[PDB]
Amino acid sequence: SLEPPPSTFQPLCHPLVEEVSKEVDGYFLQHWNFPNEKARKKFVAAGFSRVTCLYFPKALDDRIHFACRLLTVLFLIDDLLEYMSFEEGSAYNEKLIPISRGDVLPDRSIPVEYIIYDLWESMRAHDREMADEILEPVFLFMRAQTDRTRARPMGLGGYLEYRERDVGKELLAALMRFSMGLKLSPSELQRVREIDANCSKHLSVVNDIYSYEKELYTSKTAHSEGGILCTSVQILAQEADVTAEAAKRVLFVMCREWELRHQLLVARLSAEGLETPGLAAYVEGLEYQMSGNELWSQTTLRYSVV
Amino acid sequence: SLEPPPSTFQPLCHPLVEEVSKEVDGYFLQHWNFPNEKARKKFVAAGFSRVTCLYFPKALDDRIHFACRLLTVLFLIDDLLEYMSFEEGSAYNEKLIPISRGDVLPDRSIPVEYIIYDLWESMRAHDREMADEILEPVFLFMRAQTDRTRARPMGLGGYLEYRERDVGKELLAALMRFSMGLKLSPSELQRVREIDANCSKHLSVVNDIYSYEKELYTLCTSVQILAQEADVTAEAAKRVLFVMCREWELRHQLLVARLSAEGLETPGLAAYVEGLEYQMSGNELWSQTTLRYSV
Amino acid sequence: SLEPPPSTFQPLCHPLVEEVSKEVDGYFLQHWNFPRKKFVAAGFSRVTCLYFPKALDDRIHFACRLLTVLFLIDDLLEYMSFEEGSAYNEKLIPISRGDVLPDRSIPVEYIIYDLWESMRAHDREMADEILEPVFLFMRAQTDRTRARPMGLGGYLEYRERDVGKELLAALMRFSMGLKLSPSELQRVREIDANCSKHLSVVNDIYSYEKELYTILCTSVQILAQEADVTAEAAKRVLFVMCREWELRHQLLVARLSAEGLETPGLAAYVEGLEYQMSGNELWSQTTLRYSV
Amino acid sequence: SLEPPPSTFQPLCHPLVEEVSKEVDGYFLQHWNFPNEKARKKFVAAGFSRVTCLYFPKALDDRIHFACRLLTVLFLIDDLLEYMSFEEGSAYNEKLIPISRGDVLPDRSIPVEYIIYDLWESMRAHDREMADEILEPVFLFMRAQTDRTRARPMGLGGYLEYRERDVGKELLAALMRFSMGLKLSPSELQRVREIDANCSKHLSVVNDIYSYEKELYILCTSVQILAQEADVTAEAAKRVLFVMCREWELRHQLLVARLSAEGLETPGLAAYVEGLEYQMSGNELWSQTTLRYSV
Ligand SMILES: [Mg+2]
Ligand SMILES: [Mg+2]
Ligand SMILES: [Mg+2]
Repeated sequence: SLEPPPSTFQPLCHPLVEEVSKEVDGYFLQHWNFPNEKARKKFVAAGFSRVTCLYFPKALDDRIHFACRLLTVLFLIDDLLEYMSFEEGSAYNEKLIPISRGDVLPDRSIPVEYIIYDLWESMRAHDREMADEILEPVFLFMRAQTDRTRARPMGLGGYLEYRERDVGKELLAALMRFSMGLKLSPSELQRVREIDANCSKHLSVVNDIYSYEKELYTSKTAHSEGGILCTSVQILAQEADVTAEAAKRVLFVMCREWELRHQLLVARLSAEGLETPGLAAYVEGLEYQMSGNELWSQTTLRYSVV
Repeated sequence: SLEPPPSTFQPLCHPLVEEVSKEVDGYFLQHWNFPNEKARKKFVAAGFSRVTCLYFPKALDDRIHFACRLLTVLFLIDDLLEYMSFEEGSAYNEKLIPISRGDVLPDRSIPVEYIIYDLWESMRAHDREMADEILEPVFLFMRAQTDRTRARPMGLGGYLEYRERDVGKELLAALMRFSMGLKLSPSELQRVREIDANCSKHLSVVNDIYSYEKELYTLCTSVQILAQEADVTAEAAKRVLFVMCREWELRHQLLVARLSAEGLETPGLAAYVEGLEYQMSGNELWSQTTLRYSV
Repeated sequence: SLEPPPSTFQPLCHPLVEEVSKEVDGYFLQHWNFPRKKFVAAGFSRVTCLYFPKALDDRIHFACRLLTVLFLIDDLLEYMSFEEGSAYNEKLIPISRGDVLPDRSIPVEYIIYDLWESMRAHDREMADEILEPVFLFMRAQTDRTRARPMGLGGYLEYRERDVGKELLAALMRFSMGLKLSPSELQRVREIDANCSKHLSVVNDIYSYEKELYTILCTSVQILAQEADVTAEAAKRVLFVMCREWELRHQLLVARLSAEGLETPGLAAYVEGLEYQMSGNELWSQTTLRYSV
Repeated sequence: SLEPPPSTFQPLCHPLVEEVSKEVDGYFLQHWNFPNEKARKKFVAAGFSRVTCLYFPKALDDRIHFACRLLTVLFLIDDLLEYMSFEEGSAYNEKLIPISRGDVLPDRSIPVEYIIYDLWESMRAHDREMADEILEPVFLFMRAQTDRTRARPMGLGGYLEYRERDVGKELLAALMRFSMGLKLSPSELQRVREIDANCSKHLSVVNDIYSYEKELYILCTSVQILAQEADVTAEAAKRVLFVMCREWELRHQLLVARLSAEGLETPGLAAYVEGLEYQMSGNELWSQTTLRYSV
């Protein structure tokens, strides 16, 4: 009942996905405290490093693991917060922020704390400038996750606006630039803000589409606010008074419109003499994120489960 | 350039459309007060009766003409109120209500008055109970033809909820019941509320999609609202809304099936909901081909 | 504790409240099925008198009766499916119209029947004018509303069309024998929406605490989240907003007169809505109906 | 007259306002290329250093002048960016960024460049770590100065949430911190995020209240939004919004007491939060007296 409408975007996968997914995953299964075997198995099932390689297929060969580690740990935390109140979730996230900047050593007895620490240390050690560029976008993401807006009345327009942060658009962009060693100037970024905003809705909604059942479930099982159902699928379903599945099919078509928009905005940037080689590398990178994201969402067992 | 997405519905026109169209067009040409032979021609090509037959293809052969005459005069009046101030238009349609009720005689020298009077008298003579039943729906609409809107911040959900209560669609719905001789019980009409709301939105959004081009010139339409909430062109919005409409057609069938899967469907209801199906496909063909949205 | 801001509206109470209250409350106690029950402690007849201080002396009992049964029926409904109740009320409508006879062994039925027969026997034409308003309300008390993202503007627009408030409006016209022409009943659309909104928000302000015993959908919660202030702070701001609607009421009135003349009826009606707003406020502040 | 509701807050002006205003105004009168005598009288009568001392009455005595200079050049530039295109404007501010950084040398023949350059060099000389601390907030403000406003459906909650994140207000908070010598850690800052959000909103709405008539000659303001949402006049809306501002004032006091009650109120934060309180009362006095809102 969810045949993806046609797209001109073809995703790519990083050639070293096999290797990277091996180390990363082993690492977490080794240091991350698992509730039980049933959890560590589902962990391996989600395929977090394959998402990373799907998202950043053109990443440099020695930087793709950094990306798989950060997204993995963020996913792991992402779920943890669902059983917490906005207040608890916020405190959990806030203690990790100083640790991410490396201003507070981690309680080595708490995996989430030293994992976060080592990871960011590893990245700064590899490339400080770019590493540091990911810090505030990650912090932006983290604070959106438990933001009070999560409960206030919100239509499609306002939701897409809040989702940009909660989906971590900026974090992914900076992660992509870091991983590809793609440096852009403070004026090259400004030139692509419409492109980034457009891409953020696409990532967000495609994810909302496939993660709806999972969220509907934790909605009825997790914490009252932590697992609050906040998604475009529910919003559009209610606004149009159709089923969630109908909403998915309409939202999917809308995503294609954002894809067209992406192509149009890029041609625009290219039309006016503004498309620099770095930007070309970037905008094409965003496309990979949108297609990679969709492909993973269509397959991962993280979205096909109880 | 706007290509409609696939649909299980298809437009249908009343069998006697040719016959009735001549009958009703003639009558108004004979009685309506067109300012010139130009407007007359324009009127003939507008074919208000052909549109009516497109919307009520299932109307009874001897009732369909009442429907074309009613919409024809309402439409002529609609177009007429355009060139009238709001205070003027209101008193204009307001004088026609007692006349429509038959409580007040018409000045046989003012055509709108005697045409309205005679039309309603003829409707009651055919089916008093059913004619009386569409009095208020017509009046609610006539009074709406002249009131304002008063702008306010409004999103997709708000706009759609507002169109679900569109009195114009309620009129079309009531007039169709009269045309088909469908005497629905309050109990029957209550169980058909979701379907009616669903249908009303589809007719309204399809209008929006095709009227956008026209309306845009110098405000409240699903096309502009969706484009700004999703930050896409109006044209992209039209394509998404079109798919949404196909979703409402699917909801329509699901709802009809659920009503039937229960001991709720009724002979009248079965005919009623199918009638709505044709109003939706009918309205889409009209929106796609009417001059009302041209240029 | 929550000081309502200054108001130029003074509520009044119907002269016969005491006489009407005994009769109607008595009549219901001597006929209604709700077994223990704080009925005579429940305004109902006294609340109706706060809303229609100027109802005709021989029609006030009709209003108290209509609202008492509607509110008791509304109280019942909470014990039945949205369809057991839907059918429940859907049965009463033909009885209400006089078409169907009442099962004389069923309280709600003969009371419904007797009541409407009385109203028609007193003022047939006007009694019929409110048949629909009541039907809208009854049908409206069992239906379900589909959840939707609702901001303050959406919520307020919704309350502008509150069927309960439209019922109070029509019933007031009936109770005061005010016969408005569709022309006049078109000249006050704004005054009515503004009044309905005022009645609704005042109820919201006072019912918030009890209601929180829970989803909600109240201006209090909606404004607190949009402005990110406590519910108590939202009540104050909403209360001022209410004083602004009171002010707008006086403006829409002064305007109407200055316009194509008020009318003796409209002058009466409009003063009536004012009593509903002020009356509704005093009632909201004192009813146990909002007690925790 | 509006008649502002009671407030436990009051406006205060920096003790050295006369001195600093004369000093700063003088500097710009000598260096800034004013088109004509009328532009010079307008500049002195607008008193930007005076406004600045009203916002940061608690600034350290030897730092208030930097704030006056920074806000003065920023607003002179602001008024200028309106007479040039988004591209001319963006290129204009983008050229000043590396210069404000001290990375590009100014062309001494162009006032705005050496004025900007010398200004940031002096700030760094006085407190380089703190001066470096306000670079981004200023650049974020500068870039926002030429940004294109997205017109979309927006209710009260949406508009306020949007104002909670105003870059101009973050600039004010950042500049105040520099002016008060308040070196607050990221952790201390995070503790007052609800206070900053609350404050930013108060500032924006009070501006909204007083700038409305001028805005009324894509109007995005709380006055129009609340007026349409509650269906009242703009004047009534201003009135309700003002009360809402006093509620945000009480909220500010409650958040400050919590901060202390949880043992999280350091000396700097106590100084900071009181600073914000004067930004609210100061902005209010300014909004009621500035010619920028005349007509
Ligand atoms: Mg999640
Ligand atoms: Mg999440
Ligand atoms: Mg999701």
